[PDB]
Amino acid sequence: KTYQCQYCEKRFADSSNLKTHIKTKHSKEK
Ligand SMILES: [Zn+2]
Repeated sequence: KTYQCQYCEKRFADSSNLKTHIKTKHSKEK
């Protein structure tokens, strides 16, 4: 129905939001 992350516990509304999320919060801890 919805998509979620596997690194942290955040949710997204499409697999587009998620696609960016990762290099926002999981950008090599920087
Ligand atoms: Zn995450």
